[PDB]
Amino acid sequence: RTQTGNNTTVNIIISTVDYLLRVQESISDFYWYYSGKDVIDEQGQRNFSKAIQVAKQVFNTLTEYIQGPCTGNQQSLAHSRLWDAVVGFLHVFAHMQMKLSQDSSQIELLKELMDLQKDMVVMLLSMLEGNVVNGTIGKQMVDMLVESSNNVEMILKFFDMFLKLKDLTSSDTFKEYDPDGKGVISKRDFHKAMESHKHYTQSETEFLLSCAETDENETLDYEEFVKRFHEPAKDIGFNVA
Repeated sequence: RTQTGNNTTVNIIISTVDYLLRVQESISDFYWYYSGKDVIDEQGQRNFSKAIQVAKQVFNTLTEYIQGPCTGNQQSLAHSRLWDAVVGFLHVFAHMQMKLSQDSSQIELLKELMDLQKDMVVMLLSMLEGNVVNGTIGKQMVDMLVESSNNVEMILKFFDMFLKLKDLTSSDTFKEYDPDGKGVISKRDFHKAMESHKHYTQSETEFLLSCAETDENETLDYEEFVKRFHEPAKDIGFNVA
């Protein structure tokens, strides 16, 4: 951050947060290109991976910059343009989380995007390490959340829709639809169970039905459907809470 003895000092800690926003402004644009189109092609899926991998590293370097109480580095990212990239990734994490979930071809891309979010939220926790009551970092991070209050809402709804799925899956009202331990049961039976559960609204019901992949017999494994989505939710939503 500050080269003490040198004649000239270059802030690598702020030059690093400058590349993160330049990457973010190239990932949001590449998302906006693909938002209208229904399917993410192979060459547009190979470029999201190759950019999320870079972003996950820029977030790991940034969190290693600040892990351990380093009040010079923690008070330096709080007066930079980090909040403008953290707010911009939250807009991408709130839309491609819903768009990629519906499709079944883009599963690995969703997993990679669901790890970039984790490494960003573990970065956001290192900003509040050694936090104080009424602190500048907390005040500036609350302002970011207020600014992105809609994207965080539509992420928290997505997490809540999947964190309650495990209770329904483990409930006996589902075991009566699926008496044997086969682990697979029909979409019609899923829709009966979700309507009988009465905690999931109609809209959430067709959304979760659409996010379910069908075979020729319309029976998907509910032991992997609740593993592909609940585990990412159980992982990130804890750090968000």
